[PDB]
Order: sequence, then structure tokens, then C-alpha cells
Amino acid sequence: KQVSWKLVTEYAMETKCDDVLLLLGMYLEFQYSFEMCLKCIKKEQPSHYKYHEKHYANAAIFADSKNQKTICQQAVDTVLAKKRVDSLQLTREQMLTNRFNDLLDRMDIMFGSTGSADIEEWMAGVAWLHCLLPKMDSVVYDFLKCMVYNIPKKRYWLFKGPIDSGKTTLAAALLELCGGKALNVNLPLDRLNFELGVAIDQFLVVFEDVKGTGGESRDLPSGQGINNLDNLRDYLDGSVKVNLEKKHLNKRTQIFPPGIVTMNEYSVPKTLQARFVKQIDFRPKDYLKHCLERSEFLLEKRIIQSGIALLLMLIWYRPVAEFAQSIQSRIVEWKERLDKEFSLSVYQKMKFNVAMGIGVLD
Amino acid sequence: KQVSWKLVTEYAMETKCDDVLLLLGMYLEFQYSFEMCLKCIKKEQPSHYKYHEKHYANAAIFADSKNQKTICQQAVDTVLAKKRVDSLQLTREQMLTNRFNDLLDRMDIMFGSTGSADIEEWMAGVAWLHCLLPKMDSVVYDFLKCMVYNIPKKRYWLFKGPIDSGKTTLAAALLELCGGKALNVNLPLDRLNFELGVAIDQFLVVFEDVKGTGGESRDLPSGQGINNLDNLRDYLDGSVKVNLEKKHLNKRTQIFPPGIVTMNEYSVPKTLQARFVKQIDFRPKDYLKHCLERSEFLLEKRIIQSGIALLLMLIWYRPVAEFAQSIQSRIVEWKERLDKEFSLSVYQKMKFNVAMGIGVLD
Amino acid sequence: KQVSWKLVTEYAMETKCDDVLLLLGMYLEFQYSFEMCLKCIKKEQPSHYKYHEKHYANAAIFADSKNQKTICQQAVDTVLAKKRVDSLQLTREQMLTNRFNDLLDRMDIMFGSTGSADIEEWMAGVAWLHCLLPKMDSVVYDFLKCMVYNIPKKRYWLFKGPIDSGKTTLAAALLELCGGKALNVNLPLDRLNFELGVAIDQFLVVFEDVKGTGGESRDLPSGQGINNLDNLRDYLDGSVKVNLEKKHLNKRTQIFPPGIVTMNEYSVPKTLQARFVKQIDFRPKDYLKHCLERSEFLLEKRIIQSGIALLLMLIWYRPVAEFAQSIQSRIVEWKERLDKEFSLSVYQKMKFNVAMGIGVLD
Amino acid sequence: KQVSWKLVTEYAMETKCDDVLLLLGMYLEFQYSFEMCLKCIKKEQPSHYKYHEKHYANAAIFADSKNQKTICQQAVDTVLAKKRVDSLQLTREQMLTNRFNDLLDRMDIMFGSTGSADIEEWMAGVAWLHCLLPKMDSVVYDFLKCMVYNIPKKRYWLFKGPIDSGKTTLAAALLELCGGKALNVNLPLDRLNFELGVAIDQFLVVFEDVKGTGGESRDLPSGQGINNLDNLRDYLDGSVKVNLEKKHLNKRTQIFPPGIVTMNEYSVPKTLQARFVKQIDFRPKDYLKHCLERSEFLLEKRIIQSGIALLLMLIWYRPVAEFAQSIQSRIVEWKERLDKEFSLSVYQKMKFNVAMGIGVLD
Amino acid sequence: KQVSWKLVTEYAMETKCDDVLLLLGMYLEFQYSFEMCLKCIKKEQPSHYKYHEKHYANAAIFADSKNQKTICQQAVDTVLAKKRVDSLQLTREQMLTNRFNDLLDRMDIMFGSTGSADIEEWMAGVAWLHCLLPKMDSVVYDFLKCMVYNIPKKRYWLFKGPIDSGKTTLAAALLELCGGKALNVNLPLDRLNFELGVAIDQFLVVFEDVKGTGGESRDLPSGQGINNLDNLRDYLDGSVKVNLEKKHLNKRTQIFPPGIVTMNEYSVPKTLQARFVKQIDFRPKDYLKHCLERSEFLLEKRIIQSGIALLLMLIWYRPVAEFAQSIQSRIVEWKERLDKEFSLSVYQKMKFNVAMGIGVLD
DNA sequence: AAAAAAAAAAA
DNA sequence: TTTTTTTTTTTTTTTTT
Ligand SMILES: Nc1ncnc2c1ncn2[C@@H]1O[C@H](COP(=O)(O)OP(=O)(O)OP(=O)(O)O)[C@@H](O)[C@H]1O
Ligand SMILES: Nc1ncnc2c1ncn2[C@@H]1O[C@H](COP(=O)(O)OP(=O)(O)OP(=O)(O)O)[C@@H](O)[C@H]1O
Ligand SMILES: Nc1ncnc2c1ncn2[C@@H]1O[C@H](COP(=O)(O)OP(=O)(O)OP(=O)(O)O)[C@@H](O)[C@H]1O
Ligand SMILES: Nc1ncnc2c1ncn2[C@@H]1O[C@H](COP(=O)(O)OP(=O)(O)OP(=O)(O)O)[C@@H](O)[C@H]1O
Ligand SMILES: Nc1ncnc2c1ncn2[C@@H]1O[C@H](COP(=O)(O)OP(=O)(O)OP(=O)(O)O)[C@@H](O)[C@H]1O
Repeated sequence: KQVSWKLVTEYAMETKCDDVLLLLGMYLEFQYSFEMCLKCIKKEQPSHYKYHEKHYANAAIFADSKNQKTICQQAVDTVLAKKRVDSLQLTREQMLTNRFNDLLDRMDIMFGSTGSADIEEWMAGVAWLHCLLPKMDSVVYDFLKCMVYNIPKKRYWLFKGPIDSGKTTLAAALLELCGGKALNVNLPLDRLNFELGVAIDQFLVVFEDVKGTGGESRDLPSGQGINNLDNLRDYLDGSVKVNLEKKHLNKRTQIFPPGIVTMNEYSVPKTLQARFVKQIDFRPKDYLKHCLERSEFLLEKRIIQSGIALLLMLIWYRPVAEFAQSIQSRIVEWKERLDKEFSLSVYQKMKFNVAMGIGVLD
Repeated sequence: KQVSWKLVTEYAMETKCDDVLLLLGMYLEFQYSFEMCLKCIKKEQPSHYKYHEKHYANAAIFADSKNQKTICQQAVDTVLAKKRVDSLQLTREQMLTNRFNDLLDRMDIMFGSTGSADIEEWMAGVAWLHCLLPKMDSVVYDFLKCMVYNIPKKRYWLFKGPIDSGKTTLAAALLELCGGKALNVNLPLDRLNFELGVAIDQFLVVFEDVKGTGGESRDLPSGQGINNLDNLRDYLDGSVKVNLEKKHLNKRTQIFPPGIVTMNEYSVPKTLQARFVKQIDFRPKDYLKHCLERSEFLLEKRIIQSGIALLLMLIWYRPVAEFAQSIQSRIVEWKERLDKEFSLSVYQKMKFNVAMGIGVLD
Repeated sequence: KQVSWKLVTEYAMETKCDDVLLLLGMYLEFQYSFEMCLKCIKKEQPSHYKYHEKHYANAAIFADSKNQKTICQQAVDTVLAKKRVDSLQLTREQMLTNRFNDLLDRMDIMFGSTGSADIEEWMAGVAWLHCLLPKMDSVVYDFLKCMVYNIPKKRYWLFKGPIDSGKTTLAAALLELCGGKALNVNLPLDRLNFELGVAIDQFLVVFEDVKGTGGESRDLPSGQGINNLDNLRDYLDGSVKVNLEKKHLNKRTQIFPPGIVTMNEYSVPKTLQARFVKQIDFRPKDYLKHCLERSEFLLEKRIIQSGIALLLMLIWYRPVAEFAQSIQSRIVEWKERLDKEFSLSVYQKMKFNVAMGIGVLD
Repeated sequence: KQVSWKLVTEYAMETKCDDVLLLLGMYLEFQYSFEMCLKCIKKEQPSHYKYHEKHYANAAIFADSKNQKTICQQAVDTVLAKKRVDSLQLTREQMLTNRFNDLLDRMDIMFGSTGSADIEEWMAGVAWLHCLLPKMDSVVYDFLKCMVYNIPKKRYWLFKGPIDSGKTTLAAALLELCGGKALNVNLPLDRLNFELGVAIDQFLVVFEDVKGTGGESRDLPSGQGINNLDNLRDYLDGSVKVNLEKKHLNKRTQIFPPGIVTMNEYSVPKTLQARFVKQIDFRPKDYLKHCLERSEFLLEKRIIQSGIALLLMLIWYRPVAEFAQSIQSRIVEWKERLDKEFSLSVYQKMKFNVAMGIGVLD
Repeated sequence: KQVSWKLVTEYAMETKCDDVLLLLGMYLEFQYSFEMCLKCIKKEQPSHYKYHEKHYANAAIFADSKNQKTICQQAVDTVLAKKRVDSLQLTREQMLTNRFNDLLDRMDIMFGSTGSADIEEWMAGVAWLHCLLPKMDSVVYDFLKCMVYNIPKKRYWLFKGPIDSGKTTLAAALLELCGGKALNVNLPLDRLNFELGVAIDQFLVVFEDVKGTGGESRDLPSGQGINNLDNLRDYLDGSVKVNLEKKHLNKRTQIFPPGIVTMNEYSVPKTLQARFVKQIDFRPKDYLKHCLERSEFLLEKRIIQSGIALLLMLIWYRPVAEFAQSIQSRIVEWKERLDKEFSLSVYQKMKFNVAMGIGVLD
């Protein structure tokens, strides 16, 4: 009896695999009998234990095939083909709505009865983050609104300030919240042409730690970042489709993503300054540090950088009407949950503790 | 039973798919029955809902085949094959006439009863654009003639002027009106060879914000853009064919397309300056800036940037005698439609508001 | 009869062959009759003599196949596919636990009846190393915890001291104990791109002798090393992901590995000094030097550089309960063996011989 | 009847063909009748005349076959696979023993019945070289043992002496005997990254003309090489692995090979001076020069630069028990030949003529 | 019935054809009936008219094949394989025997066809060169034999003279006779590696305008040429192999080729000068100058530079015994042409007119 | 190493 | 011929600047 190419394609679609070796590596695990399957007993990985029963009968045949890498290749290209259609035909609202469903699915695991997290530590993360900037949840909401409208020449924000001011702590959380990739523009220009190739089909990009010339009297290291970035004006604008490439691939033509620039206290050319909507100044304020010194778990679990900490902050602060009508049901249930197993008096004490510079928890 | 490779080729022709992953992604949607297809019920995308019921019977087989990507490759190469025949056998007037049918079809949907657009917003865009330059409709019509006649060494216009003067805004609209590609020449020569390969078989190219040198006396940073164009003079001239290249493909030999160069106010070597038929000086106009701030929908929906906002200008201002006979029927009908939905009083009111920096609607 | 592709895949999986020519080479040795196989009689290589008896009947057919390169490719693909899954799904504790029992397989061969390692010389290596630093087994064991937990900021160690003090001796041993690779960031910036590319998917990295720029008056040649680490703050801290590339490969994104920095007694900026959880100072010791002169086999057999010498140290000194539960039973057998082949008076006599430099075995 | 792919592979194995065109060419020579084969009559090439008898029957079928290039590719891959296994599993003793067999095979033909070489001139070469340094045969034998054991910090020998003193001559002969490469460390540190990449998988390296600072009292030209070696201590010491880089390839990790350093009478830093097991003082000897003036065939036939001259010296001077037990049979044979080709008195008369500075054959 | 691939392979070998499209085109011509074939009846090309009748019956089938480029690939590889079998075993005298046999195929163009310049002014070339140096033809033959034997230390000739001294014309002539390449050594040490890498796999080199020091003594310019070439002793003497570098490539090891050095009247250091076999002084000769002033065609038809004029000299002056056996027949077949077309007296008129200072006449 | 396309085995 | 299976090989990227 023949192997089904269809079932391998379906598994790749449900799992969203788009690496041929990962798909091959996963699907070969199903060749062993389900009854004895130690991974299905321990239930370590859902990408295994949800599917082994369904696929065992086909995987036992696949294990004897001579085609194994070409079977997986068709499956992976089917997943990429879907991902390419969705990139052209969804609105940016639907893209973000899908991302929030993915984060909510993670949260439903992380805080499930099998989950390793617990909410007070993540909610302390929300309490610390809401002290990093005034009206923080409005700043996040304005950012998402900006990244969705993608208005030409009005679609990049600048984060500027001293070192150890939380710029990339925040920018990394916004980047996980939306999905996207960080870029380094300080390269020699000959290689920069491949760095921008990372941006293809991303919803968002972050230009991190752009270095200028001058400012050495401020003890800033010099660098070419600002000078390189100033060549990319039509990439920032989004007024026209730019041409993007990867090693051994012919150029894609598409509008460059919106996003963020994070910078220390260099000077900036007017040709760039005209292309940022908003500049947010970050400045150091030691109680946030004293708090982190006295309650470290925020760093050790990477809670403070995580986009899920921002999603919890939005679920906490924002009205239900500000989300997509498709997703409101899940968000109301999460609002009910957070009002049930957490309390406003606790939150107020947490935010007070951060402002006092003591460690957050009791 | 077996897949009809012909039906897949036919669908790619009817929708002009020239990417394999896109064609594969689209054609796999037709697996499910049109009798309950939610995308058909919503009528969300015409390249789906017009075709699903026709192709369902074949796609149900295509989903089982072991060589799907090859079937799509022959289809995509057929589309590119026809596309190359047309580029050699049609006159430039006929090519433009096809493009105008494409825009008019998109308009007939976009302003149809199923369409989203309200024409009053777009005609406000026409009013704003007509304030951008003196005799704007004459400038656009003169540009079209220039791009059609393609006269040797008389093929490029220079858009020059300071920041936020509209150079990119108009260039992007004309680029959509004709169809074409933007090109970045600020990169170094070593990989510039693969950028120019994007111009193969295009009707226009646009060179965007070509960085000059010595502009620092006005705080404009220097770059290689002008130095690079001064090495491509035979490409601009169009007197003789040139050789154009894509990764892993052998060189095409053709005459390079005509187009636009956009610049901020650097100086230009006379060797290069001789290539330009015309220079247009753009300058910022305070009332135009004020106007958009009371009518931001023009930017959010990218109206003033679109080619359709120029096509509606031509339909409004120009005599029917200025269009190719094959479309004069449609253009008369569109003149008649606008003569029902508008009156000169409304359009004069819009212009008067723009000239005062008032909101365009009222 | 026809070749079993499955048996070739088993042999690749057991041997962990991921090189197609090596697998083709090994598997072709099996075609000769096992009864006369000199390579088996002499037990020269376990990758041969364990398996030849099993696979002979299949290799005799494989030797006549016309497809041999494909059969070895699919086998090698299967091994690489398993490495992908393990890399993405094991915990760092499981990674190190596998790496330990992999070293125990080497020890079981080395000290077996068929092996060639004199355990007394290796145990003298343990004695010499335990005299290199105070509380050496704690220094090693605390390092392992640090590399497993990978807590941001608290995840790099500094080794500093004069030339000829044991720094790379210990760092090379830790590299074998844990896996990982050495790096040399004394280059100029323009090739750091491919140098840092070595770190992809490594459990550790070691920065080998990063030179300072100042202090050369102590006969300390100036170099770029520490100035480059100042520019790698984010790679060290490990709070956020970074992009890495290899020649001819597209970039991959991951958190940079934890590790060690080693240097001569240069000065260091405090902006970098804050990034080390601990610093170890190494100093020359005449008794160790005179011991090495009188116990040369330690060098000539590369004992003190090896990770197995540190694993023997951990087996000797640490309590069983703090190894991972999977491996504890195998470690108990090794403790019992070492308590059979040695006693505390003998081991103390070796330490005492080192402490006076007389040479270990007397 | 059908082509035996195995028999084609067997010919490639016995001939050590790495080249698929050379193998295709060589194997097609066998298609013509053996009875009349001019090459089998004159017996010029053993790779033909040993094998044409055997393969003729198969080569006839091969000449009609359509797959000819494919059959050769599998054969060549089998030879490459065998070479990679050996490279990972042989001991240095066996690797050297293979080279001696290759040199003896080459000797057996060049001094065979068709022998173009004259053994009297080659033994005059032995007599000349044995006068260049005292106890030369022990110098060669000790060097071989040193390069075979590859013991840490006991791996490099230093050749010092003026222009025209013999350093490059003996180094070239030892490179031919043992195999290896020559490196030029006098380059700027920029290029050394690709110099050292030549050492990958080599049995030896020789550093040529490693020039230093100072020496102007000897009118020596200054250079960087000595300072560069003083930095590369790990490559010399050989205690731990290093990373080696070729062009385009990614870095490989191995123990750097043992070798030789050659220089004029520069001053050597006391740090670098510790890296060498032994120093050899080469000195000009006018009587050897006057012998060469009267013995030009030694230079014109490149005898004294050859490795085979050293192998002849070892065969003459050393006892059979110093050779590897595999090859001792051929050594006995060659002694039993050489002891009747020459008397002791004839060899002493050569060595006497050299010492007199007379023509060696007089 | 079916296409014989072997017949296509025979035709490829008998025509020695080694381009797949050239072979495809020529073999397709045979598909037409030879009874009518105008290319045969006109006897245009032997590669057609010799073979058409034989291959017609096979080409009629080949014309219907779907594999035609496949069939021709195998035929071409058979020729390339045979070419490589020979090249690996070629003696250095046969290498030059080939070069002249090929130059005779080119000279057969002026044999019996009008497709060439008139030979009477080429013999005026022969006569003028034979007045430049004493016994000029011996100098060519002695040099030629010197380059064939490749005897170490006896490999380089030095041409010294001012401007307007003919030395460069003779060097260019010798270069074009032999097939080497010319190298520049006046560069800084930075650049010499890639210059020397030009010499890989090559018969000669020539060194041009190697500048000295102190040239202001005679208003000669200065550059590092002589200072550099003095260091290249191992490249010149040819006693041992050297490794040579092309850009973007790994090194190759070979014995650097013999050649010519051309130099102005600078001071040459004895340490360099001793490496030449022979110095030839070139000196200006006013009668030769007045001849070539009066016989412009010597220069303007390239005659005195073109190396084929040196063969044309050797062809006449030298015995038939001095040439290699496989071209002796071809020269004596050539020799009689000049013995029919010219006489000793008219050649002496050419010589006499050159010596008189007048153009060649009668 | 991936992409373009050829080249061969089994029905 | 038709379908399934195996193979060829380079270009690009890197190197050079
Ligand atoms: N406002 C603040 N005041 C004091 N300490 C801060 C503040 N924000 C962040 N920190 C501390 O700074 C550390 C580093 O933060 P982060 O990496 O976000 O800084 P950054 O200035 O954006 O850095 P970079 O430009 O190098 O990415 C945090 O882990 C936290 O301990
Ligand atoms: N002539 C104008 N006067 C005032 N505002 C303008 C004008 N043209 C455009 N704008 C505003 O400036 C924005 C940017 O315009 P645009 O990018 O086309 O200018 P540009 O002159 O091409 O600029 P740059 O040199 O920075 O690329 C527009 O979206 C619009 O909001
Ligand atoms: N504490 C010590 N005192 C004296 N000799 C030592 C000591 N530790 C090691 N040695 C010897 O000195 C050699 C040099 O030390 P090691 O190999 O670790 O290099 P290092 O000079 O300390 O490191 P690096 O080259 O990275 O600066 C060792 O290989 C060993 O032979
Ligand atoms: N001991 C010697 N005495 C005199 N002449 C010698 C001696 N050894 C070699 N020669 C001559 O010197 C020539 C150069 O010698 P060799 O190739 O060994 O280079 P070298 O002396 O090491 O010098 P360099 O540093 O220039 O490479 C030899 O070809 C030989 O003719
Ligand atoms: N013996 C001669 N006397 C006078 N003129 C000569 C003589 N030989 C050649 N000529 C003419 O002088 C020209 C210059 O000489 P040639 O081309 O050989 O260069 P060269 O003397 O080597 O000079 P340079 O070093 O400047 O290249 C020749 O091309 C030829 O026209």
C-alpha cells in the first residue's frame, strides 16, 4: 500500500512547518507504535502527542519510502504557498488578528493546568512595564494603530536615549507582540544589501542600535549606521515597492515594512528626521533598576522582554471594543479570568512597589 | 482520472499569475466545494469567487498529484511566454491601451455596487493633485506622449526640489498609471548589475532620490547615486541595445525603458544633464500641507499617490479625441458617469478649499 | 534480492554519520566476509567491529547497487533531520545529559580490556588539575549550572592571568566537556560577520585571548579584542535574539550562546567588566611546572587539556544525587569502579607529590 | 550482456583515479584488441599495460553503453569515499608507510628494466647529501620519528644558516618524503588567515624564509615573519585544536601539523626559541660547491632535492628493524639489490670524491 | 531501428570536435540525401564532404531523436577525456612539437590561397630581423632548445638595451613563437602574488621594462623592478616547486616556468645577474632605422613583431635534421615552397638593401 | 546549497 | 511511450578593495 502525500501535507499545514528537515525529523517519530510512545505518555510536545494516533498508520509506510525528502518538499512548499497567498490577500487588521490568536493559544498553554508559568510574575511584568513610560498602554495602542494603518511616510517611530534606558527591552516586546525581525544597519554597505533581505514578508522591523558619527565627546562609539540608513529613504517611506533579495534568490518586489529605530544620543540628518512620525525619549530612573535588583525573576524568565507581557497589559487596560470583532470572545474570557484569579488591590500594590523601588512581590 | 494541465494554464492566464507559489497557493483553495465556500459566499476576492465553481472539479484531482509544482511551472512559464510575445509585437500605444483597460476594470469593480470606494473621496484627490503643479493635466498628458514615442536621447524627465515637495508622490502615481519599476542606484556598482536587471520587459523605470555629492553645504549628505547614473549613459540614451541580467539566467538584450529621475537639490554633471528632456522644479506649498491634516483619508487610503487618481484627472480634463479608439467608448461612459455623480460647483468648491488649506470635503 | 535502505539508515543513526562520503566509505567495508575480517579481529575501530557481523548480508547487495549515493543521502538526511528536532526541543539539561553519556561511552572504550588508557595516568591528571585552582570541582560544577541556566547577563565568565597560567588548558577542557567552539574576535570588524557565524547552534563559545589596546608598556601587544566586545553588549547579555550567517548560507536568528572570555593581564573598561558573573584569576605555580617536567605523559597524551579529565573529576568529587536522574545509575557504576582501582591514600599521595613538584606517580 | 559497474570501480580503486574524465579516458583505451596494443607492447605506462588484459572484455561492452559518465562517477566516488575513511582512521605510522610504498612503487619502475634513471647517479646523490651534515641518516631518521609521534611542544625543528648553505634543499627533500606544504608567514596579518588554511589535513608544513627585525649588522633584509611566528604559539605547540580557513569554505578545526622553520642568521626572541626541539646549523662548504661544479647532473636531474634520494639513504644506512613490519619485505629486497649494484668501496669512493671536491663519479 | 551513439562519437573523434553545439549543427547537415548534396559537390569543407555518405543513414534517424543534445554530450566528453589522457603524459618536447604543428596549420592559410598578406614583405621581415643580431637564427634555435630542456639554473636570458633598440620587438616575437605571457614586476611587494600567479600551467614567461635605481644618471625613470626580481631566486632557478596564487582561488604547486628578462641599461646587481645563462646586448643601428623609415610596411603590417616570422626564418635557415620527427615531414613539404618562390640572390638583395638603409626591392 | 533541467529505471 | 526516479552542475557568494 502506498504512502499518502496528502497526509504529510496536512500535518505540515496544521503544524505550520516550513523547514524540510524539521518536517522530516518530526514525521519520522510517528513510525513507532502509539501504545508504547513515551512522548505521548509524558506529553512534552503538542506537535507530537496531538498527532501520533492520527498519523501512525501512514508514517509506518513513509518510513520505508525512497522518496522521503521529495514528499516533504511538496508539503513545505504547500505551507509556503499558503503563507504567500495570505501575505497578498489579507488586510493588515486580519494579519494582526491572526497573530493575537497565536499568542492567545500560547497563553492558553502557558497558564493551563499543565503550564509552568504563573500569573503574578507575568503581571508584575505588566506592573513594571507600565512604569517605564507614562500612559504606557496608550503608547502601545497608538503603536499598533500606526503599524496597521501603514500610512506612507508616516510609519516609523524613533526610540532615543542613553544606554541602559530600556529601549530594546521595550522594542523586543513590541516585536514579539506583532511578529517581525530586528536588523543591524551598522554593517559595511557591501553586505548591508543582504541584511535588508531579512525583511521580506515581515509585518514589522526594528533597526536596533543605529550608530552615528560624532558624539565621541559624549563617549559614543562612532559608526556608519546613520549614514547607511540615510540611503534607504524609499524603504522608510513605503511610497514605492522596493526590490529585496536573498542569497541565491532572484529579487522580490514589495513595500518595505513599517517599524522602529532605536538609537543613542547621536545627531540625525534632516533627511531622516523628516521620515519619523514620533520620537520617544527614554531616560534612566533608578527605582526601576533597584526594583529589578530586588526581584530578578523578571529577567531570569525573560518575562520583561516578552510580547505576551504587552498582550496581558492590553487585555488589562483597554476596552473590549478596541479589538477585532472576531477575537472579542476570547478577550472577554481572559478579562473574566484576570478579574477572577487576580485583584486590582494587588495590582495597585505592585505598581506602588515599583515606584518605591522595592522588589515587586510580597 | 488525471489532472488537466491545460486548465491550470488557463487559470494562470485569466488571472495573470506569474509566480509559482502564488499560483499553487490560489489553485489549492478550489479543493473545497463551492456549494458552501465561505470565500465565494463573501465575494471577498474576485480571482477566487469568479473561478472556484469552474475549477473545483479539476482542483479536487490536483490536490492528490505528486508533482504539483511542475504543473504550476509550465503554467507560469506560459504566462511569461505570452508576456514576452506582447512586448515585442505590440506598439507602445497598444501596450498603454491595455494598461488603461486594466485600470478601468479595477475602477469598474472599485466603484461598483460591491466596491468599497466612494468617488467623492477620489475626486478630492484629483483636486489636490491638480493644485500640485501648474496645468497638471497637461503635464501628465505630455508625459504619456513622451513615454510612448520613446525618442532616442529624449526619454527622461528630472523631478527636482527640496524635502516634502511631492516628487515621490507624483512619481509613484505615474509609475502606477503606466506600470513599471522603481530602481535604487545609491548602492555600489558591484551589485548594481543585478538591480538594473529588474528593468527587463518593463514599460517604465523610476530612479528614486538619487543621492548626489557636495550637498553638505546645504546639509544634504553625499552618496554614489549620480556617479552611478553617469556610468549608465547608454542605458538612458536608448540609442542602442543593452544587456540585462537575472541571477542564474543568461543576459537579455533590449533597449532600456524610458522613465523619471527624482532628486533633491544636488548638482549634476553636464554629461548626465544632456540626457534629460525636461526638468520640473517642485516646491512646498503651505496650504497643501494644511489641507491634508484636515483630510487624512487621502493618505490613509493612498489616494493622491495612486495611478487611478491620475486616470480620473485625464478622464475629467482631456478631450475624448486624446485617447485610443479602442477605449473611447469606455471613456465616454466614464465621462458620463462623472457627469451624473458631480457638478462643476462641487469640484470648484473642493479646489477652493484646497487652495485655502481647508478640509477637502467641506 | 534488493538493498534495504532501512538498514543503511540504522547504521547511520547508530554511528551518527552525517557525511555522505564517510558513510559510503564505511558501509562498503562490510562487503567482505566477516569470518576473515582482520579489522574485526584486531578490534581497531568500534564503528566497524560492532556492526560488520550484522550488516554483512546487506552490504553484499549494496556493493552491486547502481544508486549508492542516493541510499547514503537519505540516510544522512535522516540523521540531520533528527539533529534538527533535538536541537529545537531538548532542554539545555537534556542536551548536557546526552553529552555526558556520550563521553561515558568513550571512557568505557578507553579504559576497557580492549582499550589503551592507563587509568592511573588519567587519575594523576585529575590530581594535577585539582591543584590548578582552589576548589576546582566546585569551579567546574558551578560553571555547568551557569551554562545550563543561561540566565541573561549572569552567563559569561572571565579568565585572566599571565601567559603560561593554564587559561586555555582549562577552557579547552570545558569545551570538550560541554561542546561548543572557540572564537577569535581580534579581527577588524569587516570579517566578524563570518567569525561570529561559527556560534550557530553551539552550546558554548570561548573567546580566545581577546587583546587589549592599551597597557602595551608591560609588553602586551595592542589589539582590537576588548574594543570589539564593547560593541557586542547584546550578544553577551543574551536578553534578545541576534542574526548569524555562514558563507553561502542565509541568516539564522537565535540567542547567542553563553561562554567564557580569556585574556592576558590587560586593563578592561567597566562598561564590559559588568557583563561577567564571575572572574577567575590564574597565576604561575613553580611546583606545577616542576611536576610537569617530571610527569611529561600528562602533556604527551594531552590529558590535562581533555574534558574526560574533568568528567573523571566530577565523578570522583560530586555526590550522585546532583546528576540528572537518567544518568545516575551509570555514574554509580563508575564511582564503584574508581573506588576499586584507587583509594584515598593513593590519591592524596598523588596530590602531595604535585604540591611539592616531585612528579605524580612516585 | 551488460557492463559490470563493479569491475569499472575495481580498476579505479587499484589505480587511485580521483578524476572522472581521466577514468573515462583511461578505461576507453582498453576497448581495442589487446593482441596489437602498442602501449601493451612497449609497456610504457603500467596503469595501462598491467590491466588491459583483464578489462578488455568489459571495456568492449562499456564502449557501447549509453551511461558512460554515470558509471565513472560512482567509481570515482568510491575512491573518494575510501580516501576519507583512511584520513580519519589511519595512524601516522600507517600514513607514512603508505608513502613509502608509493615511493618504492615509483622506484621499482624508474630503476626497472625500462628504467630511465641511472642508479649510479642517484647513489652519487646519496653520497653528496650524506656529506652536507654530520650523521645525516640519523638526522633524517630522527626527524621521521618526530613527525610520526607529533608529541605536544616537541614538534618543530629550526634550520639556520646563510644564503647557499642547503636549508631549502633538505627541506624540499623531506617534503617529498613525508608530504606537506610550504607556508610564507612574512605576509601582513591580513593574509595569514588564508596562508594557514593551506595546512589543512597535511602531514607537515615548512615555513620558508622566516625573516625578522634587525640583522642590519649582517646586512640582512628586515621583515615581519619572526614576530608573526612568536604570536602563533598554539599552532606550534599543538596542545589544542585550532580553526583553519580556506577561501569560500567555512572553518575547519584540527591539530595544526608538525614541521620545519627556515631562516637566515636573524636574532630569535627567547620566547620563540623555546618552541623548537632542535636547531640545525647549516654552513657553506666550498668543497661541496666544487663537487657540484664537476657533478652538474646532480642539479640538472634534480636528484639532491628529491625525496627518493633520502629513501635510498635510509635503505642503505638503516637496519631493517627500524622500518614498519608491513614494508620490511620490500626493504630486504631493495637491500639485496643495492648490495650487489654497489660495493662498499665504490660508495666510499663516491663519498671520498665529494670530500675532495672532485667530480663525484671520477 | 535506432541511432548509433557510437557513430556520432567516431565522427566527433575523427573531426576532433569538442563543442556540443558545433557537433550538433554539423551532424544535422548529414540528414539530406548525399546524391544531391551541394556542400559535397562544391567540396567546401572536408569535415563535410569526407563523411556525409557514411553518416547519412544514421543522421536520418538522429534527426527524429528527442535526445540530440544528450547524444552529442557523450561524443564530446569522449574527445575531452582522450585529450586529458594525453595531456597528463606529454613530454615537454612534444608540447612544443604540438605548438609548431598548430602554427603550420595556420601557415597553410597563406599556402596556396590569397587569404593572407603577401609573403614577399614577410621575407623582408625575415631579412630585417636577421640583421638585428649576429647569426640571429642560431640565437632563436639555441633559445628554443634551452626552453625545451628546462635545466635548473640554466633557464633565463637577459636582453639589455635603450629605447629604439628592438629588444621589445624580438621579445614580443619570441613570446608569440612560444606561447608564454608577459609579467610586470615594478610593483610594490603588496601586488606581486597575483602577478606571479599568471604563470600557472604555462610554457614561458617574459619580464618587461624591469626598472632599476639611480636612473637619473641617464634620465631613466626608477621603480622597484630590479630590487624585486633579485628576491625571486626560487622562481628563476627552478630547482624546486613553488606555490602560486590567482585571485579568488587556492594555490597550485608547480615549477615556475623558464623565460626572458628585458631590461634598460640600469645597473644590475651581481646576485641577480648570476642567475642568467646569457646576456644579449641590443644597440641602435641607423641603417636598420633608415630601412624601416623607408619600408613602413615592416611596422604597419606588424611584420617585425609577429612571432610567426621567427618560424618563417627557422623554416628556411635550419637543417631538416633539427626538427622533431612528427613535423620533419611537414617542414620539408613546406621547405620547397620558398625554394620555388624565392632565390638566394633576391634574399641577399633584401639583406643588402636593409644593410644599405633602403627598402627591400626586386 | 538551491535552482534549473537533464538523464535513467520501471510500468 | 508513460510514469517514477536519479543525476549534473553551475552560479552565486566570497573575495578583493
Ligand atoms: N529607565 C530605566 N532606568 C534605569 N535602568 C533601566 C531603565 N530601563 C532599563 N533599565 C535597565 O537597563 C537594562 C538594559 O536595558 P535595555 O537593553 O533595554 O537598554 P537600552 O538602553 O535600550 O540598550 P541598548 O541601546 O544597548 O539596546 C535593563 O535590563 C534594566 O536593568
Ligand atoms: N508640494 C508639497 N507641499 C507641501 N506638502 C507636500 C507637497 N508634496 C507633498 N507634500 C506632503 O509631503 C509628503 C511627502 O511627499 P513626497 O515624499 O512626495 O515628497 P518629496 O519632495 O518627494 O520628498 P523627499 O525628497 O523627502 O523624498 C506627502 O505625503 C504630503 O503629505
Ligand atoms: N599554573 C601553571 N604554572 C606553570 N606552568 C603552567 C601552569 N598551568 C599550565 N602550565 C604549563 O604552561 C603551558 C601554557 O599554559 P596554557 O597552555 O594553558 O596557556 P596560557 O599561556 O595560559 O594561555 P593563553 O595562550 O590563552 O594566554 C601549559 O600548557 C602547561 O604546560
Ligand atoms: N653547504 C653548501 N655549501 C655550498 N653550496 C651549497 C651548499 N648547500 C647548497 N649549496 C648550493 O647552494 C644552492 C642553494 O641552496 P639551497 O637550495 O639549499 O638554499 P639555501 O642555502 O637554504 O638558501 P636560501 O635561503 O636562498 O633558500 C644549491 O642549489 C647548491 O648549488
Ligand atoms: N636596431 C634598431 N635600430 C633602430 N631602430 C630600431 C632597431 N630595432 C628596432 N627599431 C625600431 O625601434 C622601435 C622601438 O624598439 P622596440 O619596439 O624593440 O622597443 P625597445 O627598444 O625595447 O624600447 P622600450 O624599452 O622603450 O620598449 C621598434 O619597434 C622598431 O620600429
